[PDB]
Amino acid sequence: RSVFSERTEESSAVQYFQFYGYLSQQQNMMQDYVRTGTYQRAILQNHTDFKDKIVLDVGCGSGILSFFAAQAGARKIYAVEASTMAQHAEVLVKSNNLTDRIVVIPGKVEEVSLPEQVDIIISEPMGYMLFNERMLESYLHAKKYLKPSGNMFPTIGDVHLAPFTDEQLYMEQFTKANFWYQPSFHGVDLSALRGAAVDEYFRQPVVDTFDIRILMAKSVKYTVNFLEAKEGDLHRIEIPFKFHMLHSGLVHGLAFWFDVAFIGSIMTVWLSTAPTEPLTHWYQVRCLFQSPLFAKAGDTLSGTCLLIANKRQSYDISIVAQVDQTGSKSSNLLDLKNPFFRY
Amino acid sequence: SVFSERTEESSAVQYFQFYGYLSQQQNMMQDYVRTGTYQRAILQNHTDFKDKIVLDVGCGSGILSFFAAQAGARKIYAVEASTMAQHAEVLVKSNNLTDRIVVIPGKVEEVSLPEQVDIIISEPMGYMLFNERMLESYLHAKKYLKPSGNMFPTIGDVHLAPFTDEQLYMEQFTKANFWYQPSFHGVDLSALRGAAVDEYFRQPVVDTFDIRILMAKSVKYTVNFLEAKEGDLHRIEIPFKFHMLHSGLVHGLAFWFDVAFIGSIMTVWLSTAPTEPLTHWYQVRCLFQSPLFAKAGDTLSGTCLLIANKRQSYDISIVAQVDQTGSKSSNLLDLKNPFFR
Amino acid sequence: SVFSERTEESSAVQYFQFYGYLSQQQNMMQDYVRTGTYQRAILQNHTDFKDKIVLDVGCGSGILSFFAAQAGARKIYAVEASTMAQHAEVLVKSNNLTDRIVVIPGKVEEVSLPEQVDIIISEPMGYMLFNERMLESYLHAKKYLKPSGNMFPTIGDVHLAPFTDEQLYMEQFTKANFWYQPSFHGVDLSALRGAAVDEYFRQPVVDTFDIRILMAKSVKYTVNFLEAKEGDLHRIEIPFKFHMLHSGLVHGLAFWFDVAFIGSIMTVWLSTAPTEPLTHWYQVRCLFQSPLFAKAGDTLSGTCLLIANKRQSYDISIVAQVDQTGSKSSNLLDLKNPFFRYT
Amino acid sequence: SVFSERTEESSAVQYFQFYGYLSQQQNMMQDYVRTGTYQRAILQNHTDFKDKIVLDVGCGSGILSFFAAQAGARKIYAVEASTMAQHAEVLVKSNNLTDRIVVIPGKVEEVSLPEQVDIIISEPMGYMLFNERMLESYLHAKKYLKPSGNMFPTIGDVHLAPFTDEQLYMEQFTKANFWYQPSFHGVDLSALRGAAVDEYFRQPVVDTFDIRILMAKSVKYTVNFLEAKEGDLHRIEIPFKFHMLHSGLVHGLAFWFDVAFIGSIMTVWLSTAPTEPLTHWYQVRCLFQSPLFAKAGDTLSGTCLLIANKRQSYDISIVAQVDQTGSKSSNLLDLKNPFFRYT
Ligand SMILES: COCn1cc(CN(CC[C@@H](N)C(=O)O)C[C@H]2O[C@@H](n3cnc4c(N)ncnc43)[C@H](O)[C@@H]2O)c(N)nc1=O
Ligand SMILES: COCn1cc(CN(CC[C@@H](N)C(=O)O)C[C@H]2O[C@@H](n3cnc4c(N)ncnc43)[C@H](O)[C@@H]2O)c(N)nc1=O
Ligand SMILES: Nc1ncnc2c1ncn2[C@@H]1O[C@H](CSCC[C@H]([NH3+])C(=O)O)[C@@H](O)[C@H]1O
Ligand SMILES: Nc1ncnc2c1ncn2[C@@H]1O[C@H](CSCC[C@H]([NH3+])C(=O)O)[C@@H](O)[C@H]1O
Repeated sequence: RSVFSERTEESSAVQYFQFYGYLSQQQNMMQDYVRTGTYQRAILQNHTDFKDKIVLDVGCGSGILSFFAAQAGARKIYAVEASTMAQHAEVLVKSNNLTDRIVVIPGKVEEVSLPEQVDIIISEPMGYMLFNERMLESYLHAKKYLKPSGNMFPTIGDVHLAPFTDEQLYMEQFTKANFWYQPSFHGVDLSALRGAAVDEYFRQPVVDTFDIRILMAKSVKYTVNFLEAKEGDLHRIEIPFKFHMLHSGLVHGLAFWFDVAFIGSIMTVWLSTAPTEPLTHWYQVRCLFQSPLFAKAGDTLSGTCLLIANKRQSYDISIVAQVDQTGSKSSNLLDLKNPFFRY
Repeated sequence: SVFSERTEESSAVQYFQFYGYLSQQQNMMQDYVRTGTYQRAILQNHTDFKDKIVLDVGCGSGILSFFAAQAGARKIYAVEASTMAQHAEVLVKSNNLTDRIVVIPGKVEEVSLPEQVDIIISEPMGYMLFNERMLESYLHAKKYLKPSGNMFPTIGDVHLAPFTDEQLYMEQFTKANFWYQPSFHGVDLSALRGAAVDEYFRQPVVDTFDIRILMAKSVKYTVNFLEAKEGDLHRIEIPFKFHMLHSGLVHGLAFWFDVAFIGSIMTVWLSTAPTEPLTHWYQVRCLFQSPLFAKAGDTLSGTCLLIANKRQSYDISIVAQVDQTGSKSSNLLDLKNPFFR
Repeated sequence: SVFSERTEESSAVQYFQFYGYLSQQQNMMQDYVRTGTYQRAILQNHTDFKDKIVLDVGCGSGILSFFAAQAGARKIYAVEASTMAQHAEVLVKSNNLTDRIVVIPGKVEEVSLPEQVDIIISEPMGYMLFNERMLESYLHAKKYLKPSGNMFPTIGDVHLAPFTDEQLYMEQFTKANFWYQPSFHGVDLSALRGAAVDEYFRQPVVDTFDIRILMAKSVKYTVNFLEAKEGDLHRIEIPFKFHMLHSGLVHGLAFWFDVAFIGSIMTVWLSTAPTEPLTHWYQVRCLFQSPLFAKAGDTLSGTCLLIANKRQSYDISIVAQVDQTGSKSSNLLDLKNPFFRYT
Repeated sequence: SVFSERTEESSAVQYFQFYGYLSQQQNMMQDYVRTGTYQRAILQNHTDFKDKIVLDVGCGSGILSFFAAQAGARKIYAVEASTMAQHAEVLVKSNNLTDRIVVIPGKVEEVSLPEQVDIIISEPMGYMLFNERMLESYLHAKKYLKPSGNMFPTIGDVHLAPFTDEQLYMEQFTKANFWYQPSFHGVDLSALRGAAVDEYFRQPVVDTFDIRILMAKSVKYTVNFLEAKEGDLHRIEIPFKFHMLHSGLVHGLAFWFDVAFIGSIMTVWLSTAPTEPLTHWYQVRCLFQSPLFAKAGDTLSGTCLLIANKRQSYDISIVAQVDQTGSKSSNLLDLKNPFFRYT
């Protein structure tokens, strides 16, 4: 089998590539000006990294990044795409008179064969919390086509996590779960399922944005170097943390966001999804605790955020956190595949 | 005596100690709606007092007896069980009414009066009207009432109505979920979560609210003090059938009460409804542990059962259902330990 | 099984995961019209349930089976294919009804019932009535129905009506014209504008509307669940002849549906019509690619052909013409991927 | 028993009913300073608990016994007189510590413990430290303490200090002057004005205040729980001689208290001082009937005599004089019925 199939449930792959086969979704990604513009800036301002070079675009979709590479003077670009969007990319390559420079290769990057090794790999494989969709693994897998001296755009990825307080959000989810608390819904006693319901709602990472004032400690950083990492490194991601609490209050969970860096020869360009930066279509992600932890300012909040890759192109998240001064511990399970889009 | 038989000593001690404080008397006296309405009911029905023999059940500072004196009563027996009776006597003397107000120290169930009275005055209303169980003392005092004599107040109406207030609900649920946490300073409290919910939701909420939270016109339960007997208040069964005017979550039942002084010249009402100026009685709300969903036009039916206990209060049982769907709620409350919000 | 042959693995997995969530069951349960009307239909026809054998096809949380129990059913077989079946089992135990409700995990096409039933209950309706193809499971279950048996619901009416909505129509070109720009970050996107238009118009629109946009009395197509077979729903041909009540441009066809519970005591209706309180089904509108002009009194005639596909949905083919002018329009829609427009 | 001999039954009923409420236990438990400092004192002195026999006097919810268990205690006898004992028993079971914690329902003066203990833990402090008279139970429990055994807390300090607060003083007369009107609804109430003043001044005021109202360093009275007998708390005579730091009118005495946990590893202090974060004990102020003028450098001397009564509280007798001027004032207060002024 291919590396993709061996790690991916068929149902998930079918659904996944059907999602990206729609022009409306491509439009949605393209209209994220921060993203699209920052990519174009990272590529054009490092034009020497592309000038007369061989390029691989992993998961090119409509092909916009391959066009940026073409603008930067790349002589040959292999644009790999597994969804049917590949046909639409071909249309744009012809209508933009770039048939001699951009070559669409339909299929999964783990299964196609490229005619030659490339000087640089470009891609946008970041999902929610950076790791959702497991496309970073495809990105890393594609390094089998990278020359020894090769480069990756983006080059590194930073995941930031920080504790937050937000009673409204907490109560908003708790209210949804308490439906299953009723002893007589149309005469039916549902309460025996309330535990299972709370679990289910709190299993949902919350995707949306927020005021930075809800953050109770400076973030902890976890970095993935795309030039150095291997695929298998992402099957199990262990992020330890030790927060020094800047404010007193209830910690309702952990907030996540990510930065990527295009480390080019001319300059390094950053693409950030932090809540201190303009909103992107990645927003930010929050994992709620079923029971918040009370912490005093100056306390230490320690524990681990554990990501286990599953066959549905996503991760099982286990977060365990503890207030060191009191031993108050919280353990939580989340399913990154199924988030709650709150925005 | 009837009083001691139905009352635990500990409760009685705490109860009469409470009313022995001048500050509390000041509190009741500075409720202007209450005091003014009482004075109005007595003075505008002055003929019901003119040259009459009066009994004041639980006179406290004696203010109602002074109102009776202002209206021309010939002799007023002011019975008071707390030490406040001493202070009432001081005021009787300093107001030169020794010939018209006679203070009787002791419980109305135990003291001896020299004669029968033409009219009984008292202010025995508690939270939900019935808290403190003083209405029974008031009814008990009718053994001193001449056959056609009168009662001030004459009747009392308890009003019930369903309400929606998720803020209140979640405010209490938040308090109970403290006992939900699996690691408080490392200790798992969750096994007590149920007991915590029960305790918190047993508490009637005393406070006021905007009338728009009411989802149906109130149902009325009436006690006629002229006809009622003491024993009638031992077990109070209030059936209700609400016709829902609004759709939404019913979080519980709101209670308040009116009393009427049905005098010969006019009927004067004293009201604690949320549509009227606030009194020191406020209003009382009983929460359901789980709210009931109802659409407008539905009927909410059930029973409110009040059982008198030896702690001078009531055990409250509320059973309610949305008839159209069978959605049912049952709740037990302890009027003894309310939440003053 | 009959189910597996008519359903792609990929679609079935996503489908039963969807219904495995308590929140989704809750969403259906909190539709008061839906749930209350089912309860009302069952309880007010208690003679159809008193001491009877009942089958609940796709019981979900088990709510309809509890309604059957409230009506006095002797035995209810509650069949459920998703993982919700266990939660249903929990509720049966905690409601002390284990001696009357038997939860059978699995597809109704694959499980075996120990005996024949007197009545079948189910809520198999999707958008436009037919979406999700669960009506076929409902009909398939009649192999367990006594010759005497009844179906709750008994019949289903799909209503079609022509509408005018200039804003909805123009919205499609407004969204698609994103691609009609010669230099999006230096890329000429215009060659995909046509494909983007096609994509938007293939989407049935889910939401509600003011009834004044309807330009003719609806045409009705009826399925009698007592008489129909599974195969009858593989190819559904709905001819129509609308007599225009208003003059104007016809932008497409609006769809909604009613079902009726024809019991021994009374008939109870559940309607999702735009004249009734909103339900979670809303209404569905299929646009014409080219609007048709009609004067009041003119006739709009044609056909709506629904062809079942293995993605548990239908390919919708609509052809319409104004008989007085001969001016014609078409459209092909994919009911599996509707556009949820409601806000 | 010793308890009944010193306690009126009505008061005892009221007292244990109060602590039978989960809300009251929660009130004490959510005091982070109190609870955190107990936990800290116990855990940081783990050698005082490891494999030891512990007695928890008035365990309430059992929170301190769990701390003793966290510190490695071999066996903990948790004695509790109210109905909270059953709830503590539940938590012991649900926290799997039935082999380490034994809940004993009943009064510590009445129950039978099987063996002597190495250390006694308790939180028996009331307002002004001594209110509720539970410290005597704590000391009484030493009949179960091995010689050389320890007490947590080990000592208790009550602090007294003179204060100025013109607002607080005038307030008593503002409230009592309600009665000083010749026609309240036609009634001359003035004859009760003196009695009203007396009543207000007998009430110790419970609430907090700005430390700038304090006019001299506090005088400290220390009870060593390892050395003291219960009978030592029946008549507590606190002489004082304040060296005035500020000039002005002294309106009364402010009270607060500290306890110290003197362990083998370290001493941990729990303070309810007005210089520390607020606790549920707040502080207590007792007024003089007549304020005393004092110049900075003067000495204010006298006595605070606390006399235990059968209502689980004290009659407070304060006599004070400005030594340089001979100006004298006194007050007699009823600690059982304090005025909760805090807002
Ligand atoms: C929705 O929110 C934004 N977003 C975007 C992306 C990236 N996108 C699209 C980017 C691309 N269209 C462009 O324009 O750069 C993924 C694209 O890559 C394709 N793809 C994925 N795994 C593949 C594989 N093994 N082999 C070949 N192609 C593969 C897939 O079909 C898409 O066309 C993401 N990872 N998470 C997100 O949340
Ligand atoms: C929370 O709100 C306050 N509140 C106030 C009152 C009224 N007050 C004073 C009434 C009168 N002094 C006036 O001034 O109106 C009651 C007075 O009645 C006395 N009393 C009670 N049972 C007695 C008995 N068997 N024998 C003799 N005296 C008895 C008791 O000692 C008080 O002094 C009330 N009934 N319900 C309330 O809720
Ligand atoms: N062929 C099938 N066999 C068994 N269950 C099915 C089948 N097709 C759909 N279902 C289930 O049928 C349910 C339809 S949703 C209706 C749920 C529930 N009866 C209620 O009235 O609230 C979903 O829970 C599906 O998982
Ligand atoms: N003589 C006594 N014997 C047993 N328990 C008592 C006695 N006097 C008071 N108590 C209880 O002691 C507790 C004091 S409150 C402290 C509770 C708990 N140890 C904590 O630290 O949170 C209350 O639960 C009282 O009921």
